[PDB]
Amino acid sequence: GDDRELAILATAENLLEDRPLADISVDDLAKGAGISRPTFYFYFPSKEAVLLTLLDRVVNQADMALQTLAENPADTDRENMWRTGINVFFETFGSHKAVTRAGQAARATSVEVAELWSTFMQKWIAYTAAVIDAERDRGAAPRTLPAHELATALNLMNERTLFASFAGEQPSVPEARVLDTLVHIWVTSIYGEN
Amino acid sequence: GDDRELAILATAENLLEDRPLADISVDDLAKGAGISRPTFYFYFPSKEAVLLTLLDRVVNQADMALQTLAENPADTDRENMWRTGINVFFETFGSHKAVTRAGQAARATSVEVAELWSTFMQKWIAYTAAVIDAERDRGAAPRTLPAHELATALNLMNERTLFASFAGEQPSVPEARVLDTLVHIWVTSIYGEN
Ligand SMILES: O=C(Cn1cc(CNS(=O)(=O)c2ccc(I)cc2)nn1)N1CCC(c2nc(-c3cccs3)no2)CC1
Ligand SMILES: O=C(Cn1cc(CNS(=O)(=O)c2ccc(I)cc2)nn1)N1CCC(c2nc(-c3cccs3)no2)CC1
Repeated sequence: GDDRELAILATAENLLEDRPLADISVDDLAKGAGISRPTFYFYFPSKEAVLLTLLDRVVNQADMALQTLAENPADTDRENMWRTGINVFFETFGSHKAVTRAGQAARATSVEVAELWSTFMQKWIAYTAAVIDAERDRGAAPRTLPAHELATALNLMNERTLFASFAGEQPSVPEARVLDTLVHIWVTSIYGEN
Repeated sequence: GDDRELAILATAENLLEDRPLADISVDDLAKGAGISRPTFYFYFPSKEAVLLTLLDRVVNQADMALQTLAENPADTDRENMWRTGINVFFETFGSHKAVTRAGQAARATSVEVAELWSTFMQKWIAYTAAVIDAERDRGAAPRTLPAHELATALNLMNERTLFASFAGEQPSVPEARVLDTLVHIWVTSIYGEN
């Protein structure tokens, strides 16, 4: 029963490796899950709804991993703090490229997908800004840009730059260079007096 | 004759202020241009092709304005140099929000639109990297990240962050704050030793 829902999700993730959601039919999904098409419709109203659930799982896995980090002491220098935090997103979405690619595309045609992404981006921006505020309050970071606006730009850079790297877009930073690139820009802009 | 092509382009830009390309018919475009539908088809094979031409015009206007700056002496401090350069993009695309918004959407469904955008992004990244290289060669900027990878991330941040601001996305930096935000991040990451 839940095996059937999970089988549908796994099929969808597999199939998305090789083709876009448009090129995947409910029949394909039902076939791979070892169920009929009307049984599929018991579990999901559409193939679009299966993508939403896949993306919700990955997004929540990233969010939970960040929350785990936030709850640690984790004694290391400031650069290494930002790196471990950005690395949560690099590894989580990097482990789920087909879902990442499919989810990004579906922001344009799905209000629930756009809303899911927006809700989590606002959360991650708020956490970034709160950590910046703490760094300022302890005297480690200078009071330059408004912390929330800084957080916003840096998070949007990550969104676009991680994605370009994972998709192999032209232009893109090689995936093997993107962590180091993002961390440099976060650290110099957060701690830089100029 | 060219008046007719330009009339079609102007109509399309006007209509895109209020609705997406999907919600605009060839009939609407022909109507606004004061021509018949088959006359329209003489000028453009599709409404999609009209968008491509609009975007090509804006993109080339940004590119030409940047080339003009590059060809100036323009005696000012380094922060102000980057600001005037980023400001080319802020003003050009900011003056053409409907075309910007429509073009961004069409990257997903149009290979010519994706290719146009990619070609210019590669150009602007290469120019950014060349200016960074010059700053390093004169001893003004430190030899930190590979200049082309740095340029790439900073340009992608601008692409996504300018666009979020112009679209009024949640999350976004207010349009009245985005220039200052981008310039801070470019200047600290280019000149920052850490
Ligand atoms: O990268 C992000 C947020 N983010 C995540 C993404 C995902 N990019 S992506 O994979 O290409 C993607 C794009 C679109 C879609 I739909 C799905 C995925 N873009 N931005 N961060 C970096 C680290 C920030 C942070 N770290 C920390 C700490 C580090 C160490 C201790 S606390 N505090 O805040 C939180 C948000
Ligand atoms: O911002 C960019 C490139 N860019 C432009 C954009 C457009 N963003 S946008 O408007 O939201 C948009 C997004 C998507 C689409 I389709 C159309 C528009 N994104 N990135 N720059 C900043 C300045 C860089 C530069 N300045 C300079 C100099 C400054 C002063 C002397 S030389 N040299 O390189 C060149 C590229």
